[PDB]
Amino acid sequence: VPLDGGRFATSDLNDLYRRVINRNNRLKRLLDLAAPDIIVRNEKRMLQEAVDALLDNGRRGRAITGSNKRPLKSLADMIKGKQGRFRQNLLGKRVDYSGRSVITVGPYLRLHQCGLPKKMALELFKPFIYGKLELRGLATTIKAAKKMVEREEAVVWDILDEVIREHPVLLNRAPTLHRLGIQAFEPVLIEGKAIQLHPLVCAAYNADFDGDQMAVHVPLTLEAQLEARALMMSTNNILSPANGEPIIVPSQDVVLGLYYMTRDCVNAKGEGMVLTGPKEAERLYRSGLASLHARVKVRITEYEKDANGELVAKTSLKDTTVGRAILWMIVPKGLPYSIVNQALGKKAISKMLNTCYRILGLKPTVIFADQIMYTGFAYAARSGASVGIDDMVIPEKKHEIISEAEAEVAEIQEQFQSGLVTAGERYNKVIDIWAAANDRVSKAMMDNLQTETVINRDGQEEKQVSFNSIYMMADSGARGSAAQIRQLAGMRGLMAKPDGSIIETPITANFREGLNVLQYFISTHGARKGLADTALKTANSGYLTRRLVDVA
Amino acid sequence: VYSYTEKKRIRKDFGKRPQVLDVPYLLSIQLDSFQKFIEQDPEGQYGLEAAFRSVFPIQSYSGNSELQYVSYRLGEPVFDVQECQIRGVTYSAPLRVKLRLVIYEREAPEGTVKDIKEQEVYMGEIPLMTDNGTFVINGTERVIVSQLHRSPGVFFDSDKGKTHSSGKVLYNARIIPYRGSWLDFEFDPKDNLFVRIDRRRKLPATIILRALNYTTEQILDLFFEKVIFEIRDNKLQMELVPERLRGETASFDIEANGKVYVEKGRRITARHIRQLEKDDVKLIEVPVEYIAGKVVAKDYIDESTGELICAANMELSLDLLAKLSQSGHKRIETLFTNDLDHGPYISETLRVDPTNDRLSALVEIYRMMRPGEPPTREAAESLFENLFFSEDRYDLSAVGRMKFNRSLLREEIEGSGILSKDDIIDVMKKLIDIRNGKGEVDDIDHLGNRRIRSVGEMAENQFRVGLVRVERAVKERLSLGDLDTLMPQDMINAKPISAAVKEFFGSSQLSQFMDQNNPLSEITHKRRISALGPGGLTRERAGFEVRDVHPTHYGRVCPIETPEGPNIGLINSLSVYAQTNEYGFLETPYRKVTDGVVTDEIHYLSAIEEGNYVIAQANSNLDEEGHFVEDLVTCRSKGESSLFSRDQVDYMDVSTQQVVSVGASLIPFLEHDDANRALMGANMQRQAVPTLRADKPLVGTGMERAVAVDSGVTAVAKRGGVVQYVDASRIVIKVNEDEMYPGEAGIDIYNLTKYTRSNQNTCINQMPCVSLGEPVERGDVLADGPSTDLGELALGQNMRVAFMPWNGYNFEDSILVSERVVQEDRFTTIHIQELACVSRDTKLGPEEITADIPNVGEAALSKLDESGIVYIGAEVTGGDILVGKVTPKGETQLTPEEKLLRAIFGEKASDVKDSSLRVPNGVSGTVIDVQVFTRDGVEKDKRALEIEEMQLKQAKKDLSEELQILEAGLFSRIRAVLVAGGVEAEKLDKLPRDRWLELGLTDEEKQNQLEQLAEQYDELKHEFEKKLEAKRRKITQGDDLAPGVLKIVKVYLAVKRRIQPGDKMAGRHGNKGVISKINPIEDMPYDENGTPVDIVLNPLGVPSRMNIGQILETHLGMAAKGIGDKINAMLKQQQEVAKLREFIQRAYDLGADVRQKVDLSTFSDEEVMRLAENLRKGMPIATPVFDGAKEAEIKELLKLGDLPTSGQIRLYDGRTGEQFERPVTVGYMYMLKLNHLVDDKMHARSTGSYSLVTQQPLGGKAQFGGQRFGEMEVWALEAYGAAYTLQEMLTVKSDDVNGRTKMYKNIVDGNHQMEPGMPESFNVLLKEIRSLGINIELEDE
Amino acid sequence: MLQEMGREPTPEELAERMLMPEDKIRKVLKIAKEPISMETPIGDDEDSHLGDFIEDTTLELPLDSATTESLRAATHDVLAGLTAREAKVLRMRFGI
Ligand SMILES: [Mg+2]
Repeated sequence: VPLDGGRFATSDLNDLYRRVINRNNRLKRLLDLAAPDIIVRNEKRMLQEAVDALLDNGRRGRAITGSNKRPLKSLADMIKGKQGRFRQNLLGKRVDYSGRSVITVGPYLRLHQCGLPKKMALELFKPFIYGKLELRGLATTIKAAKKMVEREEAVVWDILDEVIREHPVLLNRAPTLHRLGIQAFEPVLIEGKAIQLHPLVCAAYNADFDGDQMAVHVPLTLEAQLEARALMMSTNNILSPANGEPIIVPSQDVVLGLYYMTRDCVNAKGEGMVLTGPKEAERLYRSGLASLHARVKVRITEYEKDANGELVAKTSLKDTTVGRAILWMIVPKGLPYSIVNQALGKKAISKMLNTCYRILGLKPTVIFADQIMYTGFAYAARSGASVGIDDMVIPEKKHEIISEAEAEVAEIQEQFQSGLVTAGERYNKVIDIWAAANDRVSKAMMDNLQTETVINRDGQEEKQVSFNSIYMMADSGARGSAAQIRQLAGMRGLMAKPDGSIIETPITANFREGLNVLQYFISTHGARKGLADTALKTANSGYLTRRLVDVA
Repeated sequence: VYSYTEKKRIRKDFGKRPQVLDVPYLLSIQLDSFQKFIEQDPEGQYGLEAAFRSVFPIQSYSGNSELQYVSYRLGEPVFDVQECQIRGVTYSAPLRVKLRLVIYEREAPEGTVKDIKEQEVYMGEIPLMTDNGTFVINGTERVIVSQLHRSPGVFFDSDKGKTHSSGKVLYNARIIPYRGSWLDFEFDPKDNLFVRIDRRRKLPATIILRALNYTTEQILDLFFEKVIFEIRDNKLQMELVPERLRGETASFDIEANGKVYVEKGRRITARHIRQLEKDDVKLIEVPVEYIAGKVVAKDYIDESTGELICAANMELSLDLLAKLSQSGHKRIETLFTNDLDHGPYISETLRVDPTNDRLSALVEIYRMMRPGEPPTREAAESLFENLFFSEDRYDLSAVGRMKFNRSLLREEIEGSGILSKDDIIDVMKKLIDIRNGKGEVDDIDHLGNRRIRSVGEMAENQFRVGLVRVERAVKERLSLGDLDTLMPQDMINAKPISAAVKEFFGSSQLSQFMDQNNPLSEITHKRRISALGPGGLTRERAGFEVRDVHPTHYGRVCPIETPEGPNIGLINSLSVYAQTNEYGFLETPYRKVTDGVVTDEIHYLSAIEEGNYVIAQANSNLDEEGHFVEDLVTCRSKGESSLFSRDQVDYMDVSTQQVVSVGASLIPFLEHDDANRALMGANMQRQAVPTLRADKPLVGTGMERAVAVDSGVTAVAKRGGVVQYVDASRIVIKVNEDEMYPGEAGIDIYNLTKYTRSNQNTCINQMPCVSLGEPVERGDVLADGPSTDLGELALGQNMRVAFMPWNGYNFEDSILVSERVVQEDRFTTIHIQELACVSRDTKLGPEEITADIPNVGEAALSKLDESGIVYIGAEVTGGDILVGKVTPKGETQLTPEEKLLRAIFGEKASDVKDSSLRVPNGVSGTVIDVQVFTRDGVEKDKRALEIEEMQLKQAKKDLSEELQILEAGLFSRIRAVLVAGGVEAEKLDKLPRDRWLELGLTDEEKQNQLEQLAEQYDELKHEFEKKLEAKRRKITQGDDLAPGVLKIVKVYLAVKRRIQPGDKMAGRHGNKGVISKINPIEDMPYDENGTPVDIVLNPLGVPSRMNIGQILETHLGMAAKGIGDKINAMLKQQQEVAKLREFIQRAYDLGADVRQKVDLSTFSDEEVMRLAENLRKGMPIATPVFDGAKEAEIKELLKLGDLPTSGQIRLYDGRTGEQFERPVTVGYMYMLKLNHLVDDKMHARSTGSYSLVTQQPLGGKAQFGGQRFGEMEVWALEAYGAAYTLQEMLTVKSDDVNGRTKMYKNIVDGNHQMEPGMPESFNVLLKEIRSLGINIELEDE
Repeated sequence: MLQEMGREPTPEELAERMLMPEDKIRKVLKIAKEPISMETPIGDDEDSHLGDFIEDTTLELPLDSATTESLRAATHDVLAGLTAREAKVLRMRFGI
């Protein structure tokens, strides 16, 4: 083919064919001319070699290189590899009617919606728009329709709004590890250039909003639209196919909000009032007359599903808090009150959703999941939870533990030079000592942190779980864990040399105190080892799953 | 004590340690290297001199003619750097070499009096390095990264079984030359020794020895120890060396003929050996049973007959012993085969060895190296010699020789490049020693074994390759033709040498586009050391071992800055203070400790040398210019850290920074960050995009001044003086008389680069920061680069953050920003791009650049010139025409309906296309300039020649200053001489300057000097004239172009890019995010006083990611802005100077034990007021890494500014007015805007262009392509039941041709049906398989 | 000529030395070059090849196909409204 610059671009098969033809013609010439036998033997070998290089290059030992430096690519090369026909153009291929962009959180969406930029939508649905511009008579011919669209007249936007309605689109994020990586959503047109994704579906996609991108595809035929709506729609995928457990699982901010709203506290505003149901609880809290944590007595009516599915109503006077009463207004009728009446963590919320599913069905759980998300965001924001540096408390007796362990190790090392202790004995003893010291420090830190608040209960003192923000993030299961907090406030611990051996002296400092040069250099070993492990482990995972998919 | 750019704004730092070394010049690693390549060194063999002296003189075959080397020289480059960039041509210099051809005489033996013909030869182009460390290749800035490769020498490694039940440890030794083939020895699992040449195939290891003309007896001699048996007419007696008996169960009793020593059954002890040793036992009458088992050394012939009774290396037998006795041999030299402490490996290899003599051994090697050829004598001889012992085919560079000798525990350092036979035998010796358990195995990752190549050395290597390629042709031509008529420049072809050099610079893997995001990326790119590249390790070959952090990296390479993904650990950055010794191994500085006192002598220690000593730590508490405070110190030795006494220390680290690189040294509170996030932060700083208005960091570390100055992107005063005139584009400066050179006038001109385009399409612009009349000293900043504030690095801008959850708009790493940030034009960037329209001449006719373009209404042609080019400054949007070009169209036969249509309406339908250049869709900007390039023969349009006229005007304008500044100096010398032969104080001054030459004094030497000066003025005139004519000729002459290209037009388009949801922002501590929403000002949370927060971040990102740098930085930033607000309030009350002085000074000396003492009293009132003006925006603070500002100091600083010491505030909700129930953290954090913009990333496609052979849509946003529906996605749809969407994705959307066009025409009609077909890719497959001669075809039904 | 002048020769000077007209030299210079392989790796990483980068020119656009069909239909409708003999004459003349 002619390149624009006047040059020509050619495939390699042209070259291989040319030399086969050349050798063949010259062999015919030689035989016609009655040559000596060594010459014709030479020609016969070279012809055979040319054919071999045509059919499969390099298998005959030495690959014929092109003009440049590199071997010519032959027919078998066009079939075989990862980049041959079979895997690259037949089993998976590039596609029309598709787009791609950065993702962003939209918290106002319902579980079956996704925000689609106006420009992407205008481009993807081009021919549909041409068709309905012609239908209404607004454009005589297709070329007029083009000019109408490229100048973006208002009727174009009205037509587009009428087109996308009820039309699902397919959202994909690579790598597509499991069948939940592709899901169908109903679009809502937005301005801007980023796709807005519902918060709850991030877990399935394994997506985080720090620069990821997703691809959008458009189903065209009626059958494609229907099976996007029936098989693939996001409200149809709430349980995982690997194990039976749900995948719509509220997470970081939702869990923090629900935890903060539900938890109870000592005497704070409004002890021992008696309330006519949750509505009064909300009216009290939002007027500033009571706190979310007050321990109050509220009148509550549960429903309970009968033998034949009837809902019997039961009314009673329960002991609860303002926060739990307010939360109860969301819960669909059919569930017991006992679900809400304890300080909810992550497990509790997931179990709440599972119960609602296996009792009531699908539609109530979808609506319930949304309302949980909305309430969790709202009250997490109203809590105003933050993170300062004073929030990472350090035990008052850390240095005592460290000094005792140091002196004891010093004496065991002094005892070594008496010859009473071999190398293995000393090494094992020192490691055991430092492990014990680490455990003591960690336990003291948790004791000081977890249940440290002393409150007057209208009189003398009382002891309750603390409202420290990092502890909240620990208990609620929002984001923290015990080990992370240990690193923030206890000791960072023991480290390992590049490969196996565990270094003798541990790191006694923590991130609030700050490491020194040598300790930082020590930790870098493990950091890089883990990071390289993940980087080079992804490929093995992929190859394994490919083999498994092909067998079965 | 402070320079003026410092008294403008002193940044308070909290560092406690006193610094000894200054941070060295950062780019030296580049510059120094290249200098060695060009520096004209007489004896020091570096670069061009070394290469020439290596090849030349080149001897002809007959020895009668030879070509001789004299010297070389670098010509002046024809084009300057700016011209090279605008013309797209390499910046280079011509290399000119003096050669001498000498022709001998046949008759006389060496009569060299026939012909000596000497002349200069042009021998290629050499690219030059700009003074910043970069090359300009084809008009683009390229950087060549240093390479880290395994040094030549010997390495003794082991692969311990790694697959065996035995788990045997297998030892091997490698010899690696600088240039040449590999030699490898190893053990077989059966303790046999084998050789590989160039990793082809094993041979038994003794063949190398035999090829070296060694007789079997001689081999057994040099390896093994000899044992002596006397025979006395009946007696078998052995000469005894006592310790030879160690470690053996007793066989019989051994009496030394006087008294029993070893009884049968007694285990032989050290006491027995000692008894033997003192008893001086020599000869033992051993039983005849003993020698049954040993091996004979020499060839024992029968002296009576001369026949081999037993030759070397056969196990002895009783009857053989008898025959030796009867033959008359009293002496028997058997072999010393004492188990594991000594080993019988050589003997066993000899027994397996098939070859017998030298010649058979050479034949064996020859048929191993070149299988299938007859092994003649001469061929084998020549092969072996050229293989390992020939000067031009093997080289252990002096580095390799030194490393070799020092691995072998030799004395000398310098030696021949070729391997002697002693070298091979010694390597074998040491390998065997390791096998028996004496020596140790080398560690291949040691930075004592890995060495770095810089650009000078690679370029020198490639030039040598080119020179050798010339050698062949020169030497053959010297032999055949007649030697009389020809001259040397006819013999040499320049093309191959320049071919090699330019191929290296342009196409190598180590020549890379330079990153011009900002100064930091530039510096950190010029300083990486890469393990990949030619002659180096590759991706798949790299295991886990080479990729980790070795204990010797301390202070040589950074541990926490390296890419993620596949290249982790393979690319890594040079640390701060590190440099390279003359061999090429990294080394780092240390303070020498004399007898307890820490001195100030700096010694640079290498990798292998470091482990010998005991090195203290950087933060060990020193005591008042003396010895250590503590009795016991923390140190490291032999790779292990432990505790030591004062007396045992030898060295101390220079500073706390010397571990980390530059990019990591810029992070404020590094010592509180988990390493995983520090790595990310270091990698992410390099991607920041420089915004409209530079803003200093309120929390820095003090390395910013050095980075900004050394990156070369500012304009730094060269010799100092007083500013005489400042413009937006120029600074002219009068020099102080002290450093005014005695010939010239003291005026320096600095021209500033304004609004040029970088590699990443950002804006480069310099702004003057000096003001007219100000005094400046040497080395301080006059202009600010792209992303530098008043002398300092300023990558991003610093914002009010609150740490709290909004209504789920910052869910996972998302960021919520206020509308104020958009209003203030913070984070607004400027992007410059090229657009080019090329007009060629086609076979039907030449295309042309015209404004007369078919099918276009005047609305579009509004913005075009008369000639069809855009007006400068016209604002364009997507789709507009930038230059009108039409191409001659062929003949177009249309279907009947167009015949009818044209007949109805009378359309002429002219024969010409519309190929004009238009703005890409979406882009919207302003045209800042246009450039036109015309071929030599083509006439110049109107537009092009008015551009030329404008350029002439500019050139004449500029050249006049250059003329005047030179007349001024010449007249200064004239007035300095004319007053010395008679002072005329005011007379000459008042009379005109010019007519001083028409005046003359007494006919002394004064008159002669006045005349000879007058003949300087006449050729200053000719300077002006020739230079002006050079400029006239350059811009009038037609540019050379590609063949077939008539003319080129380039349009530069400038786009102002604003922030919007979707963009990526980040801080310095590894925290990322995408803007999620832009709130109105009312909705943002607000303070007690009503000031709203600018950015809201999520708390849940700190505890688990575990980087606490964020929070400490936020508190310290709050404190710094607090002091700023005190200063501002004090200034708004319209003055009180003593109070400003007092408050500022107490703020400056707040710290606990800081080293920085700022005496404010010496400042005059005006400088104090100016300093207050600059601090009005906040006190800038500096907390160095690992020497930080600690928490109590932060709280004290907060108290000084009247802020809560806990760092948290009562914060209200801007939307309902209700207070948030808990205090929240508020403060200033330094945010960055990265180069991943949502504008560049959005893309959509309905239908477009399709590929050629496969017929699928193309890929990529440039080609308007579609997204790939890979294999995994297909599995996903398989996992549902979605068969119909699948069949859609496979047929009517990409390959099914008839299918896809039919379905378009359907969905236009509102039908929505498929009608599928057969993908073209499968038909292509089917034809490919049929072409293999395999019949595959579809069975019908 | 390059080693004599110390730089590359302009086509005019080269034409002077070969005693041939300038256009002939220019024509030879453009003819000389040899075609480039479709498998040359254009991406720095050896994943993408020149071949994937080239577009097919022969195909028409679905837009223009639909336009042509619409044009034919419209012309048929307009012609049908005309007089029978006039309509058949116009069809017969232009080969519609
Ligand atoms: Mg992510």
